[PDB]
Amino acid sequence: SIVTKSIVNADAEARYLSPGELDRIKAFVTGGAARLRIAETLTGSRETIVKQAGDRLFQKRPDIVSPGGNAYGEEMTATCLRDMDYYLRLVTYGVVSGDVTPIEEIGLVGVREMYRSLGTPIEAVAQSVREMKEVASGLMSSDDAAEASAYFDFVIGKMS
Amino acid sequence: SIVTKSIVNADAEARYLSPGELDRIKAFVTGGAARLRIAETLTGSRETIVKQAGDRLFQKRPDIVSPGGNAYGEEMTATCLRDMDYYLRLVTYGVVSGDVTPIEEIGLVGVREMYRSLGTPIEAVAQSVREMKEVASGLMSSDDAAEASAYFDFVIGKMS
Amino acid sequence: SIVTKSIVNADAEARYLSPGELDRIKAFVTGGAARLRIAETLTGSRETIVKQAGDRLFQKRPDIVSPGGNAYGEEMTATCLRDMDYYLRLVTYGVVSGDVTPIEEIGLVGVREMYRSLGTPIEAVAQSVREMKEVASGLMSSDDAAEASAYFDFVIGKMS
Amino acid sequence: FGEDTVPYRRFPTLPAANFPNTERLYNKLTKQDKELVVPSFTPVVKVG
Amino acid sequence: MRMFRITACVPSQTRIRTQRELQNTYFTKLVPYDNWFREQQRIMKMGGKIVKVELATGRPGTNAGLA
Amino acid sequence: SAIRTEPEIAYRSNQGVTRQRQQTKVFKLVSTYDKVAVKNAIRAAYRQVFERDLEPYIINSEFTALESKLSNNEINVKEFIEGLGTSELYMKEFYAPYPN
Amino acid sequence: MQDAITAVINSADVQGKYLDGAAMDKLKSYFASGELRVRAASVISANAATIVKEAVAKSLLYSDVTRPGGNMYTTRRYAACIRDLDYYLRYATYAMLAGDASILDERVLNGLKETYNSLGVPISSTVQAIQAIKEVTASLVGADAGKEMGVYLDYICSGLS
Amino acid sequence: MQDAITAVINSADVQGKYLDGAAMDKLKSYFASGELRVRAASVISANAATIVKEAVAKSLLYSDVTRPGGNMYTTRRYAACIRDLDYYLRYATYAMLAGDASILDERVLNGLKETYNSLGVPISSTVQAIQAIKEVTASLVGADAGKEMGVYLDYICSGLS
Amino acid sequence: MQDAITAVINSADVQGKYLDGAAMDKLKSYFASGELRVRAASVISANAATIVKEAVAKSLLYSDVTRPGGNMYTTRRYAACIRDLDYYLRYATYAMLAGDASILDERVLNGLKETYNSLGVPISSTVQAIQAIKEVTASLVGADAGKEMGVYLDYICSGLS
Amino acid sequence: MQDAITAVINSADVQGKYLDGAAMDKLKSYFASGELRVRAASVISANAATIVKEAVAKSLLYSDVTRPGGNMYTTRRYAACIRDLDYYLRYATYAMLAGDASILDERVLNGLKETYNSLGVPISSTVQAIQAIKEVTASLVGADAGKEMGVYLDYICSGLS
Amino acid sequence: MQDAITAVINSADVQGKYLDGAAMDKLKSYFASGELRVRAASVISANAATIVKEAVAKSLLYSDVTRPGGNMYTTRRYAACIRDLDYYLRYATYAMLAGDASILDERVLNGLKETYNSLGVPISSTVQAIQAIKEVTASLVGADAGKEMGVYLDYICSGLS
Ligand SMILES: *[C@@H](C)[C@H]1/C(=C/c2[nH]c(/C=C3N=C(/C=C4\NC(=O)C(CC)=C4C)C(C)=C\3CCC(=O)O)c(CCC(=O)O)c2C)NC(=O)[C@@H]1C
Ligand SMILES: *[C@@H](C)[C@H]1/C(=C/c2[nH]c(/C=C3N=C(/C=C4\NC(=O)C(CC)=C4C)C(C)=C\3CCC(=O)O)c(CCC(=O)O)c2C)NC(=O)[C@@H]1C
Ligand SMILES: *[C@H](C)[C@H]1/C(=C/c2[nH]c(/C=C3N=C(/C=C4\NC(=O)C(CC)=C4C)C(C)=C\3CCC(=O)O)c(CCC(=O)O)c2C)NC(=O)[C@@H]1C
Ligand SMILES: *[C@H](C)[C@H]1/C(=C/c2[nH]c(/C=C3N=C(/C=C4\NC(=O)C(CC)=C4C)C(C)=C\3CCC(=O)O)c(CCC(=O)O)c2C)NC(=O)[C@@H]1C
Ligand SMILES: *[C@H](C)[C@H]1/C(=C/c2[nH]c(/C=C3N=C(/C=C4\NC(=O)C(CC)=C4C)C(C)=C\3CCC(=O)O)c(CCC(=O)O)c2C)NC(=O)[C@@H]1C
Ligand SMILES: *[C@H](C)[C@H]1/C(=C/c2[nH]c(/C=C3N=C(/C=C4\NC(=O)C(CC)=C4C)C(C)=C\3CCC(=O)O)c(CCC(=O)O)c2C)NC(=O)[C@@H]1C
Ligand SMILES: *[C@H](C)[C@H]1/C(=C/c2[nH]c(/C=C3N=C(/C=C4\NC(=O)C(CC)=C4C)C(C)=C\3CCC(=O)O)c(CCC(=O)O)c2C)NC(=O)[C@@H]1C
Ligand SMILES: *[C@H](C)[C@H]1/C(=C/c2[nH]c(/C=C3N=C(/C=C4\NC(=O)C(CC)=C4C)C(C)=C\3CCC(=O)O)c(CCC(=O)O)c2C)NC(=O)[C@@H]1C
Ligand SMILES: *[C@H](C)[C@H]1/C(=C/c2[nH]c(/C=C3N=C(/C=C4\NC(=O)C(CC)=C4C)C(C)=C\3CCC(=O)O)c(CCC(=O)O)c2C)NC(=O)[C@@H]1C
Ligand SMILES: *[C@H](C)[C@H]1/C(=C/c2[nH]c(/C=C3N=C(/C=C4\NC(=O)C(CC)=C4C)C(C)=C\3CCC(=O)O)c(CCC(=O)O)c2C)NC(=O)[C@@H]1C
Repeated sequence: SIVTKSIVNADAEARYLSPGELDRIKAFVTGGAARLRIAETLTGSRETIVKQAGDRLFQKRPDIVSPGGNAYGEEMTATCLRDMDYYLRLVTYGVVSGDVTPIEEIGLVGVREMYRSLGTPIEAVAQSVREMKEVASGLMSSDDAAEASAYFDFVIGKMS
Repeated sequence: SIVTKSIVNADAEARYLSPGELDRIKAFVTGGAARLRIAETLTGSRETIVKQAGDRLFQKRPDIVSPGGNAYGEEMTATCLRDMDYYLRLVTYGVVSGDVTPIEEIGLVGVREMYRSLGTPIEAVAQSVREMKEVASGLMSSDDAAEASAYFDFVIGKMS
Repeated sequence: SIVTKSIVNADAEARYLSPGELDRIKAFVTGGAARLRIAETLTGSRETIVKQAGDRLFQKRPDIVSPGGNAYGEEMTATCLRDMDYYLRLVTYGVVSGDVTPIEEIGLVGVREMYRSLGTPIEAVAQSVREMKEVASGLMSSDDAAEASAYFDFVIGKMS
Repeated sequence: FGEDTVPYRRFPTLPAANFPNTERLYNKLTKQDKELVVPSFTPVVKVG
Repeated sequence: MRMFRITACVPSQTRIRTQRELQNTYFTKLVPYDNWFREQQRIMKMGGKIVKVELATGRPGTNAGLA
Repeated sequence: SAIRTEPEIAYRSNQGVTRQRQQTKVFKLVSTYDKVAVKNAIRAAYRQVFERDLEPYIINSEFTALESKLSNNEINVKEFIEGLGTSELYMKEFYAPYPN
Repeated sequence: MQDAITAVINSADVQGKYLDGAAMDKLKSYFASGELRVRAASVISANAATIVKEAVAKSLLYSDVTRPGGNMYTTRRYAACIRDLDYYLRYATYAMLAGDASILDERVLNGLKETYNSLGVPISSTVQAIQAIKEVTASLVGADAGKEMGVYLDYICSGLS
Repeated sequence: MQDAITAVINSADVQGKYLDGAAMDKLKSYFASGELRVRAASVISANAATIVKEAVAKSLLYSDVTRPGGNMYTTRRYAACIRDLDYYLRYATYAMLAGDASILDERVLNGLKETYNSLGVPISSTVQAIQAIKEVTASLVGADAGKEMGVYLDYICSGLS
Repeated sequence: MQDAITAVINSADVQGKYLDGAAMDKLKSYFASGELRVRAASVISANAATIVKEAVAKSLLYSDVTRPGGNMYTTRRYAACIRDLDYYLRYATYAMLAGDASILDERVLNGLKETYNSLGVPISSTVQAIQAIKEVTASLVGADAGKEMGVYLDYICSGLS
Repeated sequence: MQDAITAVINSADVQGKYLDGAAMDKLKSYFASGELRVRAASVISANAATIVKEAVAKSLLYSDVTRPGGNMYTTRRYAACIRDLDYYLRYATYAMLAGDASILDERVLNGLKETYNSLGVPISSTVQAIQAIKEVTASLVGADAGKEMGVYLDYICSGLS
Repeated sequence: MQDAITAVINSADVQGKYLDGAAMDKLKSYFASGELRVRAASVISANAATIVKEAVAKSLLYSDVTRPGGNMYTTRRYAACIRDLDYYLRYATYAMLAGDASILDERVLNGLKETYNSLGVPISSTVQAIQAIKEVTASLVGADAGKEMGVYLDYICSGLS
């Protein structure tokens, strides 16, 4: 939440919210309608969004399912897709909340540790998230496309 | 070098390189003939060892040489052979020196950053170094095999 | 012990022990046989060492056992011999451990303060340890003489 | 610690109760509990 | 943030430290502006001689935009 | 005196101040030439300041600039410690979730 | 800590689901609160010292609390009380602008009763101080904003007691 | 903290007696086991990450702990659990190399149960993960070194339970 | 901390009155005692080391505590006892010179019980050493200065108990 | 820091090629010198303080440096000289054992000249003390090891100059 | 409470398994020690009053505790010490007979520390009395059988520490 983000930033200096923080809270509370609207528009296409993104990524980097690969097996393909689904839920959470704090607290912090422990390629998972973002931008409205692509972009850059 | 490591430790403790380290330096300098001989052995058989190591690594992880993977192209495979050559030369340096300081100062510090910037599966690189260690152990005789294996699995653990 | 010191250093660095430290532990284990022999020799010659050490010390410094001295009475002389026995036991501990750590941790931290509180001549105690070293070197082999004299000199320097 | 030493856990003798307070602080792992080991020192004499 | 870089020689006036000490006896550090006054007070009270100081980062007399 | 049974022996082996007072290391960045020593000191500083290794608590290391400055010797270990203290992670971990 | 928005987010996430209709209506309610909360926060930031000043002048000021024997005696203890009021007001503003008391009970109630008891603090006098804070804030923020601010301050008082 | 040699020395010191035959025999036993312990420690240092990875995969994946609701959910909690297992492995290796469990007792066990109860993490799941690490380590190191590591790991589990 | 004079000051100021005849009488009594207090403090400072040495000789030496395994074993610990007895004597001198034993329970007894319990210090042995110091200092300084010093040292002992 | 071994390895690595006949020759030459190096280092470690003793006695004692007005006046400055000579002897021993005078550059000469100029240390007297140390060490450890230590001591004195 | 047999049974029952060879071996060891335990228990029961008599005589009599104002003054309090020492001896005999020192924890050490701290009972003096009891009972029942009694009295002393 941008609310809690600015609250923590102000408390760091032990003072009330600045005019900039209060103005951004104004904008977020006003645009919460469009934010929740993009929330439904992305939460309704979850199956198709993940299916298209994973399918595209599979020929983007065939090594993921190639023999001796990270997700060569059917089970590991499904597991990679399930990670795609988790990250899409996290981006939905972040877009609704107006801040990347849910993303950070759920599925970004220590993720490099996660994927070095499991051997999965961080660049490949970033490309998967990019495919998710591309399909979402295609299947949603233009302004909503940019709004959701902001948080898709954040997660892609941070994880990658 | 073992002498350099002992000097660093003695300086850190403000000491005079106690007999517990002086005798170790004496033993190393006396037995240096075997270390040198292992050095020429590895230098002579570097090409073959690298070749079977690459063969075993590709057998275990064919995806890396696949077009999706990093090693595909007949020049990425050449670059893997080149990196294995560097690592073998570094291990020879470490064996002749007596400690892992040249190893870590040449090719272990920031290796994760390098392989992330190159997209390389560092765990696959560790597997390749394991194959190199097994080939070298087969090529050399027992105690020499363990002496080289100390540096080999040190590099393996650091890479992992 | 070298084992405990290496473990402490490795834990402070939050890492596993390096090959150099492991080789040091191997050398320590190998020398454990000779160290045990020296410790057994001292323990067997325990009462002898204290007896001739005390006699020679009193010959060199008769005032300490003279009337008005810290060790005039028979009980006071027995207390000196008790302290000498303490330090010989500590030296045997150090010889077994391969390091001066047990000696310093048991009877070398605040030794100056303790003997100043007791009114004991610290230089006289140093001379006592020197006499003990002479007795042990006399009744011990040449190389083992130097090995134990290292710890004896450590205690003497700590006294001074 | 000076200008070159990384700070390390200390074992001070003084002042009073500083050793027990540091002991209670350092004998517990991170996030072990939310209680306050030393919320404040109850003064023996209250001014006014 | 308008940092300061200073070279100061701080002798030892109470203890004879037996390990290496140039790294804290003659050093050039980068000091933030806010902490520069406190750091200099501490150094002088510790007895060091401030050989040199210069505003490495920032611009002099900036009436605005100094962070 | 007495027999000193095993319970008393074990108890008296750890009697006064814990041995951790001496069984520790102090990281003094004597020289910045030793890059391995600099890295070790930096990691130890992270451990002391944050009580933990900061692998599972960071997206990526934000203290990379401080590490570079320390390795270049333009700031001292005290400055590195101050930078670690004045960090978003420190206020997240020990300042945000606790009273003053 | 958390607010209403993060509460709905993590309530969904713990079950590992997207935002259902209940979460949507909760978020809509919080957004509707919205500008009212931000305006109350802005006015409080305006007259930050004011509410504490007249709250003290109403409840604590000119009494045995500020007299000898009372905990407010001496300028040091007086300024400590003022600092405590400033803490309470900033946390109240934060909790108001967030929508949850997690910030308070993570930054206030943790050990606060025991520390005040160790200092021999008057819990009743403190509670009266927060009350006067509540009325002074209400008189400057309005009816509903003042009501929610008073609710948060009352939670603070309950935790303190 | 104390290895076998230091433990024997401290015990003899507390009795105020020299190193008798029993102490000498114990020290000789440790010296005999030294080469084994060194090789096992080297192997575990080489394969530390792989051991934890395999143990987690074969013990703590695709279950409720990994799923939301389980305490291993999210990258943060999963990394915390992985780091806990890495700590367990490294400290067990330290105890094996030193021939004594005092390091585990003073650096691991103390407050471990308290923190686990505070954070609600599954002690049973942690115990099972330690088990799996035990089998992986035994397989990598051998039989006798495997048992030496396993006794300390089971001691960790017993303390944590 | 509080002395004989600031004790009267705070006693008056809690009710906020001025210094009446009784306060002046108390201050004059303290000023009369000041000569004895200063002389005793100077003598005690001169003979501090010898006093603790004699008390240790007649209360702790040649016993189980000093024997191997005992808490007074391990010369670092003996020096720790020497320093602790020095601290007790010096702060007792502070309290005697002040006329009020508030520094004793502020800068001395604060946390002492838990400190000794954690470290396994023999509390009764420390108390006995304190009465040994009390007797030695009373003999050294006289009957009245010894009276006051014994009062404060026994206050410390009661705090330990 | 680099020894002869590290220098050879760096010379090979800059070209990025495996070790060759010249590298083996250099390594075996250093190995041959290692016996003398270790013996000289051990003897210097055994009697390091004595060497500083005769060096200071025959170089600076009973002179204007030690007299009032000289920088060796006062016990603090005398101990500073003793510790500095210990530094020089220890680092010369380090350089002799390593075979390369790089430890002197990066651990001794790094800012030593500027520090001496700022603090007023007399460089000429320091050089004379260094020469005295070299003479004593040569006479104490023989001819070949004497020259080996002397070359590094002359390196340090030249760097000071 | 618990004994050797109950300890083995609970050790088996915690994992729910039956009794394997190790458990039967431990039970056989306890049965072997049973004759010694019964011998020592009967002897201590016969000579219980005597043992406390000489323990008090050689540990507490003619001392500050017994002197007027001492905690062992006021004959009711002396009888209380006699009864408490008898309690310690009886429950130590219980622990020796059982082979497990859990009856001491759940029937002697339960609240005894708080009891003595609230009552002003010298803990170190009581520990010395228990040590004297240990010496007397060891001399009465021999070194081997006295070893167990010493172990359990030492457990009581450590718990009371
Ligand atoms: C003659 C050899 C020298 C000498 C010795 C001396 N010592 C004492 C008394 C004590 N010595 C100790 C020492 C130790 N306790 C420890 O725990 C350690 C090792 C960890 C040491 C070294 C202690 C504690 C005492 C006093 C308590 C006790 O004895 O139990 C005496 C008698 C002093 C007196 O007046 O009682 C003497 C004579 N004194 C000299 O002058 C010689 C140089
Ligand atoms: C001769 C008159 C009779 C006698 C007396 C006797 N008593 C003791 C020892 C002690 N007497 C006491 C008594 C008390 N302590 C108290 O607090 C009270 C309240 C007034 C009383 C009555 C104590 C505590 C002791 C022992 C401890 C100490 O003395 O400090 C003895 C000595 C016995 C011994 O073994 O020491 C004697 C001789 N004994 C007789 O046979 C006469 C009938
Ligand atoms: C797919 C785009 C990429 C990929 C994925 C992949 N992941 C795994 C296994 C796991 N991934 C996770 C990650 C999470 N679980 C969570 O609950 C969250 C927090 C919200 C995250 C980030 C975990 C925990 C696992 C293992 C346990 C589990 O599945 O719950 C695999 C298989 C690993 C295996 O060896 O079994 C794969 C393949 N792989 C790719 O190559 C893509 C780029
Ligand atoms: C091979 C099995 C694995 C792999 C390796 C790989 N590396 C590169 C490219 C480079 N490697 C380096 C640097 C080093 N390699 C070393 O061994 C060391 C010695 C210390 C160093 C410093 C560099 C700088 C490059 C690129 C530039 C250069 O080659 O000089 C490649 C090619 C990557 C590309 O796209 O060009 C490869 C394939 N990659 C895998 O996937 C395998 C697991
Ligand atoms: C002595 C024969 C000459 C002399 C010396 C002298 N030096 C100082 C003070 C310092 N000397 C150093 C030098 C070093 N410290 C190191 O760690 C090393 C490298 C490992 C070196 C070379 C330093 C740093 C100081 C200052 C800090 C300190 O002492 O810790 C003094 C004292 C100066 C003063 O008053 O502060 C003196 C006297 N002086 C002579 O006249 C001789 C020729
Ligand atoms: C000595 C006769 C008895 C005894 C004491 C003992 N104490 C310690 C260690 C400490 N003592 C203190 C106490 C204080 N510090 C203060 O500032 C105050 C105010 C006066 C007090 C009372 C502390 C804090 C410590 C620990 C810190 C430190 O020692 O620096 C020891 C040694 C502990 C160790 O392990 O070194 C001892 C021996 N023990 C006995 O057996 C005597 C009865
Ligand atoms: C890369 C394009 C070229 C290159 C780079 C290179 N740089 C260094 C070392 C340092 N670089 C810096 C610079 C910075 N540190 C910071 O924190 C920032 C501000 C945010 C900057 C600009 C510093 C301070 C160092 C030294 C300390 C450190 O490690 O950071 C090296 C290594 C030098 C060495 O010998 O260690 C290299 C290789 N090298 C090339 O060849 C490229 C042209
Ligand atoms: C008069 C010289 C100046 C002045 C005074 C003034 N003060 C107040 C109100 C208060 N003053 C205090 C101060 C103290 N109380 C203490 O206990 C202590 C130490 C013993 C101090 C310093 C307090 C607490 C109050 C509040 C009322 C009370 O005491 O209960 C006022 C009135 C403020 C109001 O709003 O009522 C005034 C006017 N004002 C000047 O301009 C003079 C320079
Ligand atoms: C004033 C509103 C009432 C009062 C209280 C009072 N408080 C103190 C001292 C302290 N108060 C706190 C409390 C907090 N600090 C925090 O950071 C937080 C949350 C942000 C809280 C709630 C603390 C820690 C102290 C002590 C440290 C300090 O001075 O900052 C005093 C003085 C006590 C003393 O012994 O001096 C008083 C009197 N008393 C009243 O009568 C008012 C109703
Ligand atoms: C993994 C097998 C299981 C698991 C682990 C888990 N632990 C935590 C948090 C903590 N664990 C510890 C324990 C230690 N830290 C140490 O340094 C040592 C010393 C040897 C121990 C024993 C601590 C102190 C914490 C809290 C601090 C921290 O940042 O880790 C978590 C996260 C809890 C949270 O709320 O963040 C997790 C997930 N969880 C499982 O479900 C596995 C069975």
